Amino acid sequence: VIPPISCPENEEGEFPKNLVQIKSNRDKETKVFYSITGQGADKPPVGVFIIERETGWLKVTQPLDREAIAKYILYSHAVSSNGEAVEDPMEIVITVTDQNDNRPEFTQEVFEGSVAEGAVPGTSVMKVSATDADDDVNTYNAAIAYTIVSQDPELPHKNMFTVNRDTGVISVLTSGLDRESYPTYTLVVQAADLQGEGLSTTAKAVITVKD
Ligand SMILES: [Ca+2]
Ligand SMILES: [Ca+2]
Ligand SMILES: [Ca+2]
Repeated sequence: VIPPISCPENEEGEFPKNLVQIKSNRDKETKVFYSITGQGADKPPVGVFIIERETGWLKVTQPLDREAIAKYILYSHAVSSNGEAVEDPMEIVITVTDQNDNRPEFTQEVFEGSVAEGAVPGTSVMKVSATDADDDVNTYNAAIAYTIVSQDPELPHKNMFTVNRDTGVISVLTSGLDRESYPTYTLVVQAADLQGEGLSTTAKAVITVKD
């Protein structure tokens, strides 16, 4: 039974690239011919994986996209030159491993929040949310750090609010909210993957100051 096969997505270089060479010990008696079935082989996405029919080299023909298909299940077939299957179809599983090629994206372009002017600092005001298509499970490619890029107006302070790096909850950072003077704030919030270090997106948090 065939070992787990793994192919990083977004691969460059010359294609196709060998993945694994499948064999039949059922093939010294007979010349075996290999083929594969499954999505990625004969079924959409067709042609992503091929197998050299005389050698049993399974190859990937193009760069993969983990966010499109992370796991391929293919079946190899070993057929005699005489036209008889010499073995049961062998399942072949190809895991596509993640690259950090999706930038975080906010679920909204503009989040709306409201805070009472007298809200004590540390008061949660609102939440911004971002998603990342990359591999939350096995990488930090989907690990999103939220930040506030800017606040307008910068009054009374540059930093009326703060955002929880992890949760995107925005809180009153300081006192001084004054609905009469500054009815509203526009925060530009950033979501960066790799835990803030990676790829970035921005969104607006419009925060209305209430009585
Ligand atoms: Ca991708
Ligand atoms: Ca990816
Ligand atoms: Ca990412």
